Amino acid sequence: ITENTSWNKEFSAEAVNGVFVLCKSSSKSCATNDLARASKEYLPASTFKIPNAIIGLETGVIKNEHQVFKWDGKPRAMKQWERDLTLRGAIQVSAVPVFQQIAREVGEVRMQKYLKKFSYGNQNISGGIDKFWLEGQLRISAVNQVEFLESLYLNKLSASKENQLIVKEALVTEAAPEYLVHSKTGFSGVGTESNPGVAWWVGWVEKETEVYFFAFNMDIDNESKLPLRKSIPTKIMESEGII
Amino acid sequence: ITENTSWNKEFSAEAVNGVFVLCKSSSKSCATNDLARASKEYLPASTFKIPNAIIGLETGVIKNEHQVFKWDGKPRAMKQWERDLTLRGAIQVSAVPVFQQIAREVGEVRMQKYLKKFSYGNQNISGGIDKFWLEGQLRISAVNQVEFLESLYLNKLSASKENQLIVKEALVTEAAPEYLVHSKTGFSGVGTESNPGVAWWVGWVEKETEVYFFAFNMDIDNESKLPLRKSIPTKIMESEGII
Repeated sequence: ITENTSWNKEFSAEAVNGVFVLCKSSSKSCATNDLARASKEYLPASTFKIPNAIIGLETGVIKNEHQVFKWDGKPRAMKQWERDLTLRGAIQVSAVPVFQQIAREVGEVRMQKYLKKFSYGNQNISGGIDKFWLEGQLRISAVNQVEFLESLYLNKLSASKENQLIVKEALVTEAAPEYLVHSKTGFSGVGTESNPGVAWWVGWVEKETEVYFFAFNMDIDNESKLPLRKSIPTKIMESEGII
Repeated sequence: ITENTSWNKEFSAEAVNGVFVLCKSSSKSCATNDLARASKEYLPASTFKIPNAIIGLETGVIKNEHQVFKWDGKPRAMKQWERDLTLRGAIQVSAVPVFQQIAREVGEVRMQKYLKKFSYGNQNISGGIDKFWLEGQLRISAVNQVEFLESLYLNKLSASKENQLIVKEALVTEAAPEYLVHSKTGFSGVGTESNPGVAWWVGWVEKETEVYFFAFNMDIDNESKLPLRKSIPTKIMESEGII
């Protein structure tokens, strides 16, 4: 892990307290703007759909890649959630209630076992089984996300290769012939001014025959600032030539 | 399969002879502009990279999804054939020597067997092992393309589910949160008015919780008419409400 001071240019303009971890090839070659914060642990929020999706497939709670999560016609917190969704759809609109139901059906004993297998953050799923990742005690760092996401890309999580591949295609956010982006956003809320929420963007990019892993988080107490979880990192990668 | 002749004005407008087959949910619900052309059988050209990549993974000739195809210092009268490529890159670009070499390494016995198992068109690999799909005897129909892709889609080809998932990820060419396209062009070359080449566009669209299988082909005797392989089909799909 090395510190790259100049990447604080991108955070200073908006007064962003955040961090970016960028890894070329593997998690042994990482650069960050902030070495302290790189291993500070935060609520993972909807970045947790990655492991939960894997675990749901692993456990058979999610039947297969083409399973349809039917809307029941009842009020959900976002309009975008009020429809049938595939596993990809539900991940890409971050349909929380789908994944809270998945977690209930997974159950606490199995959730705990997989997070241990994944070395997922502090592995503390206390705070209730359908919310420990949004409002409970579960905490993970940007570097731990890189390492987790690097195991997924390599298919090295303790889960089947088919289930890891299924999740990988659900994460695709940008396609071209010699560039592919896998990523996932997260956002825990705006907290208070003294105790802010966290916003995330994690993923990796395949450019030509190279692969870059990344994990961004930032303190957020204003929802208007949200799109900075993608714009900051995108700028940094663009300035590294990651197209 | 039904005929929808009002799609022909999209062919006539550019003065091409062509067919388009479009199926909603499965290959039991298919429509085409020309029933006779839809079953007619054409050199697959570079649509053959789908079967060939799968067979390459199944045979071990392609080691895994993270294999890089290295440039040797090929002469190559294309620039394209002098870069290193991932499997997605090689699928998505002109990479003639990669697929020729995969075919020779699979070989005729293994090739024949999997094309039999895939029910690929006329199943005729005469003409030379590293060119049967392009200048030899292999012919396939728009209808048969759609059936084969459907099988791929359902992981129902006689190949591991894992190798089918790796070929699917590498055919992704559009992605939005509830819209995902897997597609593959093909082109045999510009011919003459009375001995035309063939051009293809084949794939599937995932839109919300629906899938559409499609396949197009056209006689080509003008290099300018090539992009008609996506625009005609895109035009039909717009007019059917998919896009």
